[PDB]
Amino acid sequence: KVFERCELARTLKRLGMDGYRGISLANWMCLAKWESGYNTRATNYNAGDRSTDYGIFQANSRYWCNDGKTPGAVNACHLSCSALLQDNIADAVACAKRVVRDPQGIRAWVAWRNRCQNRDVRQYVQGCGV
Repeated sequence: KVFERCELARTLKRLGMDGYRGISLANWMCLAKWESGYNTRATNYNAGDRSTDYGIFQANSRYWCNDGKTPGAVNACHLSCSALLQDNIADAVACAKRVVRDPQGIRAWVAWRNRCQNRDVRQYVQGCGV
């Protein structure tokens, strides 16, 4: 499923992402936009290390979910990577919450540093009623 901007913003708020571990909703919106373009079925193969990024938040199969074909991988979210490809993003959200519980926080995603950090991210939630 490809979420519309405000539709996603309201969903994330309902799932308790606003201010989770100090991360504003606008930051989560900016992260999802640059990771998958709000596409829940987004998958990305990283030929260099044999891992694949799954879902709206592009969780890497080497650390977050299990796809069985990634060498020396862990499954910190304790989920099959298939779970991160559902139209329902509850699991993808629980896993993203898990990621930011580590010291790096929102920085765990390099895309966030490049496209969101130190920027005016208000535009992502403006007019959504969140």
